[PDB]
Amino acid sequence: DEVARTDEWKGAGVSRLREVWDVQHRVRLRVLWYVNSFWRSRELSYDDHE
Amino acid sequence: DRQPLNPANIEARHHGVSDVPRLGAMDADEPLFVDDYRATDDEWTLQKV
Amino acid sequence: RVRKRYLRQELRDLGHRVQTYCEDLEGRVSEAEALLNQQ
Amino acid sequence: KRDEKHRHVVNVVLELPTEISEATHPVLATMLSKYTRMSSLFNDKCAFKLDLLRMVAVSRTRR
Amino acid sequence: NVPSYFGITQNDPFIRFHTDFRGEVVNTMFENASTWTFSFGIWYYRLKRGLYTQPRWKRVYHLAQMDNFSISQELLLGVVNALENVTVYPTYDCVLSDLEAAACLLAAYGHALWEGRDPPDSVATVLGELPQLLPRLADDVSREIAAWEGGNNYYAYRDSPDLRYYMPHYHPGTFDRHVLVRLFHKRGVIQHLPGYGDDVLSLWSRRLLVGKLGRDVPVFVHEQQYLRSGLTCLAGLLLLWKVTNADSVFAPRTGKFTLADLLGVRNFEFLVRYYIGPWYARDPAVTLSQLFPGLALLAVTESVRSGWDPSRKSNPVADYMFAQSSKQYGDLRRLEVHDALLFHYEHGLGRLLSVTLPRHRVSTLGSSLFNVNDIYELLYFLVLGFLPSVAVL
Amino acid sequence: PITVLTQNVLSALEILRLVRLDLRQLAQSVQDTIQHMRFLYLL
Amino acid sequence: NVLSALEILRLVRLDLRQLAQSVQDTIQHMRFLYLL
Repeated sequence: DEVARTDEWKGAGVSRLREVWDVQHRVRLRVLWYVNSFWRSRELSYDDHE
Repeated sequence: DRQPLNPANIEARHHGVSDVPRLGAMDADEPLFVDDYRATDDEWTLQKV
Repeated sequence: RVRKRYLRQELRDLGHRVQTYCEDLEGRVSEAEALLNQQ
Repeated sequence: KRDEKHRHVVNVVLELPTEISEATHPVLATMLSKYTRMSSLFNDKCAFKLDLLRMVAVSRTRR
Repeated sequence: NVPSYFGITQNDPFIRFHTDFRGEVVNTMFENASTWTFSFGIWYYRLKRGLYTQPRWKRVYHLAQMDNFSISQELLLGVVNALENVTVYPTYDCVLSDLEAAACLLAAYGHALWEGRDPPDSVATVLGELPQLLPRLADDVSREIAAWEGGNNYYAYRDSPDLRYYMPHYHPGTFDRHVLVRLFHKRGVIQHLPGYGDDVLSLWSRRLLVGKLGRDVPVFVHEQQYLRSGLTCLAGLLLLWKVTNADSVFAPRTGKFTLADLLGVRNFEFLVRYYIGPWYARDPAVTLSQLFPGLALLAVTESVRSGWDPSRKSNPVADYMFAQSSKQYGDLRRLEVHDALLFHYEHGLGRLLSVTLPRHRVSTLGSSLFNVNDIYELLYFLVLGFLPSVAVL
Repeated sequence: PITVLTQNVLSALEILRLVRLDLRQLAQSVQDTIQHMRFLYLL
Repeated sequence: NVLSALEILRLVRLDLRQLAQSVQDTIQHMRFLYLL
């Protein structure tokens, strides 16, 4: 029998926990990253030209 | 000054060595200079007493 | 205020990177000295 | 030339009397290199004067 | 079916060469024929004398003798690379080239004249028709110069003194007092420019670049750096057409420099046949500096002579060469010197075209700085960027 | 059939050549960051 | 000989220490001067 997405989501878990401030540094919040997110599988490109 | 001090805003004093940029900043407010010691709970209570 | 904060963070980051590179080069030089002097 | 910079920072910033000079004060000679690289704050002479005082003090301590 | 031959003048048939024509002709000249007696201009000689003293750099430049009247190939190739790199910025890829922007700018004005002719859907037709369309623009520019009131540079951009970067929109008023944009919004070519004290241009650009750029055709009016590039290109193009048509190349030769010493209809039409169409076909990224390096050199020299400073002995070409040749110069620093050289070049061209008789100005400058004597030598220098000459004095 | 002393010398020379390259890398990175900051924040 | 190489490498270590300390002091100085 097959495995549910929720089971592998739970078992894979997280590995990140980072604090991010807003541009004007008024408010701080935390970002969680899950190692099983579909975000991983995409072919993503990133650049921050000045 | 305006916002809670983050660890980046807290600076350690350097005694026994030249520290002229700190002496220049004496009148400033944003960076706080500390003595590298921390008060234990017991002496904190005694000081409050 | 915003630009000062960002520039301060960048300057501190670069000050950390220069220390890391300096320690790497120092370790390489020390290993070269150790190998050349006493194998 | 480091001579002009040293003379400036000794006679204008530190305002020291002629009786004391770089030759006569090893602590001042050691401190001159550090002070020269900090061309700003020269309008705030008190910082440099106090730093020289505390360097002399740490020089005289028994350690 | 890309041709490998080009014709500078009608004196000789289309000379054939394989690839990379600048380097090809440079090494062919410096190998097949003796160069130790050949000479560039006196300005090249004073630059050589100034650059010889540096010990590290003279090894690259191969300036063995100061008293020698000849110049090594390395310095020439470095200068030509510097003047070619002035118009193209590799850091950000240019979606639109300056030739395309200028072509759109002129085709928008001539849409009424294009209406009588069959409607074209490609730039390949406007490139052919440009030598006929542009004289009307030149006449209109002269009329507006005589009409509009207010170093007499009518083509100078009124940029803020603090900025030294070509990329942005721009500061309001930079395009102010520049006569051509006055004509363009008087004739409706540019309906409104933000910061001023679908347009026909947009439709023309879409029609002539939907194939190359796909659906996404940026609007020129908002992305106004394309206006600056195309405007500079158009000014240079009209000035070069005037120079080429001023005197025929069939005039008797007065200088010893000839194509034999190198190899051992309308005057602009020969240039249009190959330099415009085939060069676009092989690479759409060609700019003005690729076709006319000599124009860039003379404009830079004019700006240096006038004493103008964009920020307000220094050779901006030399500074740029030191920039790419040395790793000490950063990316943004090399871009700063790049934009400073661009500023110098555009100021020089604006000063040139603000003269009533640019023919005398360019002839005198070529005679005193690059050994240019007549129209044949001027055309060869404009195409190549340099003018070798046998030293007999 | 050379001795291990020459081999150690050659390996040391290779390491020092790598250090020489890394010095230029450091200079380039410092210049790039300097100009990045100057463009963005100092203005 | 190896002794000259050892002395030169010791000088290299000293100069690396000096450069790192100087750069940290300089950035700290400008941070306290202008960035406040």
